[PDB]
Order: sequence, then C-alpha cells, then structure tokens
Amino acid sequence: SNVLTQPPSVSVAPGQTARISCGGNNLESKYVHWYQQKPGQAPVLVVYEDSGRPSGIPERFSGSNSGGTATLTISRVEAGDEADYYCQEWDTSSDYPVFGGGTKVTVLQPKAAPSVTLFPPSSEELQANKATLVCLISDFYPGAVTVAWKADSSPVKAGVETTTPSKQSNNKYAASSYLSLTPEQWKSHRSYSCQVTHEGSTVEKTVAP
Amino acid sequence: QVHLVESGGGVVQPGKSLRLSCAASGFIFNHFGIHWVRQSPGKGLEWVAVIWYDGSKKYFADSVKGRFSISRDNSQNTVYLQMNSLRTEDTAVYYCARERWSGHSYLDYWGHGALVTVSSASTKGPSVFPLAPSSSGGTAALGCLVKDYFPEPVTVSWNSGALTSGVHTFPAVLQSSGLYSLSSVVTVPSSSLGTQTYICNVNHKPSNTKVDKKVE
Repeated sequence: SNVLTQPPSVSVAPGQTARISCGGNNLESKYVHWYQQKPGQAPVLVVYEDSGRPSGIPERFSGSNSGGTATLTISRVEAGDEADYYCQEWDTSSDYPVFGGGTKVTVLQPKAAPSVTLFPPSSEELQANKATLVCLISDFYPGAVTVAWKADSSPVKAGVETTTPSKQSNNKYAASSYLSLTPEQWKSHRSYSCQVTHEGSTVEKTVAP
Repeated sequence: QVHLVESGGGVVQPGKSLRLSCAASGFIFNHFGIHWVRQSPGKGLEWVAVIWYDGSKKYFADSVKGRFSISRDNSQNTVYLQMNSLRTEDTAVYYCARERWSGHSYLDYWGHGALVTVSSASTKGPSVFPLAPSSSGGTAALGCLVKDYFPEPVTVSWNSGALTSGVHTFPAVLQSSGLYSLSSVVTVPSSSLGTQTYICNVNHKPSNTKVDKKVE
C-alpha cells in the first residue's frame, strides 16, 4: 500500500522559515492534510485539502501540494511552533487513511547548563540489602543530555535507568538517572560518579561510602 | 463547539479487555464518522479504527484486526472501542477524532486522549527511602526516593502541603523490572536542618498506600 515519507527532523532559527516535505506516489491526484502535535498534547489539524487553513491556526502555517510533493511551510518561526508535524492522505482505493512518520521541528533559544544533585544509598535501603544512587538533573536547555555513571574511574552501564528529558514549568528541562548496586559493590569502591554531558560540556558529581 | 471526551482508559495485564468511550457534543452526531488513533510511548501516530457516520462500515488497522470492535450509540452521542486480547504493544495513548466528510478525508477535531497500559507487572506499593541532607551555598538538598512501584501515578507533597517552594518532583523512570521509581527533592536553608522537620508524603492510590517518610 501507499507510504508517506517525511524527514525525521528539521531545525530552524526563530524568525526563519521551516519547510517540511511529504513525499508519496501521485500526490498531484490526492489531497494531503497536516497535523501538529506539541509535547503532551493531542494532535491538531493544521492543513486540510493541501492548502486549507483550519480555524485557530496561525496564518504563518501554509500547506501546498505542487509538482507531486506536499509541503508545510511555517513562516517566521516562533519557539511555540516546536512540535511534531504529520502529513496524511486517504487514497480513493484504500479503506483507511495513511499517516507519515512525523517530522520533529526544534526551534534554534537561550542555552543553560544542567544542575546536578547526586545522592548515595540511604542506610535504610542498605540494611534492606539493596543500594540505589540517585542523580537529579535540572534547569538545562536544549532538552538533550547524556548521562554516564562511573565506579571509581570505570564506566558503568549495568543497573542504570535514565529518564528522557521533560520540560519544567520554566521551559527548561529535567531528567533523572538511577544506578542500582549490591551493598557489597557500593562499599567496595572508593567512589561513584554521575556525569551529565550537555552540548559538549560535562558536570560530574561524586559520592563515597 | 465540537467537543470530544474520552474515557475508559486504565491498566491491564496481557490477554484482558478494555472498552474506551468517546462522548461527543456540539455537532449532529450521526452526520459524522469517528476514528481512533493511538500513540505508543515515544513514537508517532498510528491509525486504529473508524466507524462510518451511519454505522454501515467499520474498518481496523491490521495490527488490531480480529481483536478490536467498534460501535456507536446515537442515543448517547458516544462511540465505543472494544479492545480484547490486549498485548503489551497495545500500550498507548488512544485518541478519538471526528472526520469532516463521509470517508476519504481528514480528522478535524481530536479528543484529549485515554491512557492504556498493558503490562505483565502487578500492582505494588512503593518502598520509600529518605535522601538525607549531607554536605551548596547555605542551602541543603534533601529528598525521598520512591522505589519499585506499579502502576503510575504517584504524588508527592512535603510537610502535608505546607512546604511548596523549592520542591522538585521528577518524572518516574520505568525500569527493566517493569516497575517505576521516582524522586522528589526540596532545597531548604542549611540552618533549618536542626530545627525543622521534613516529611515527604507519598500517595500511591492504585495500591491504596500512603507513606510519610521523615528525612533526617
């Protein structure tokens, strides 16, 4: 059956124009519709029937379907336009509609390094024969970090669980990471560290038994 | 004003059933077909099902054919999506949506979503551990670790809601065990650690458990 193909991601500086393509077969002969989905919200229709503008959609959003390719053009991009955008068709011969895989638009905003707080295992948890280190990461922007753990100076991957970043009230991002150890592993090393890398710079905190 | 209201979400184990509902208002119900579209954690939109305006046609994605059914009750302006033999990969937020025209068109209004979690994990209250203040700049961070619970959600307050400033409760992590953990931390004056009591109040309604943990 038919597939719609969109780029996975588009980056654009505030005030510039984003263009999202949607490829598929014989789009001259079909309508293409577009949806916007901001993080944590339901999707919204933002283009219908190639170029129609739904109620409540800014005039900066313009759909087009020309030369066999459909395009969503966002003029004068605002930070609030960061979202995943999906194209959609519904062939005459198909019982159901087809969606593209979506294009993530990120808007190019004042950067902030992460604050990092690291807690060792509590004595309560240790006497319950378990140990968890807790690394809390806050106030960073853009919303992409990588988190590494170390025992002394050796990278540790086993027992690590890290959240994907989520937006805080102040529009910066937060994440957390957890390292599960046996008590003997905790007590047998000189130190453990949580290292948080963000835009190439690293903030590292250490704790010791 | 077109408005769509979904309900019926919840947490089940594989093989069980769930029935979602979409209650409509602000338009002539039986003039429009209704769709379901879902979104797995972290992933894109996946079309699921449609029922025609007159109930005369019902279509389903291959991924759910034979397991899902759909019906509409024009008396109650409601559409029902019956999901049987659920699988873990059916975990998703499920949206209902109105289609503008009688098929082959677009979805002009969307509901806010119903969360469906299909997991082999069993309900479990959290183990709560203090994150004691130890040894930045006159202020101390202390917290509590809410470990190994299922399902979401958990809520955390401090000092029964009297302590609100400088509180940051982090979204949970889902672990390879199938259980969740989260943490809540508050920043307070170092000078207060000898004179003020700090208690985190952890509520896990799905297991009817509340824990008030003294920190320090």
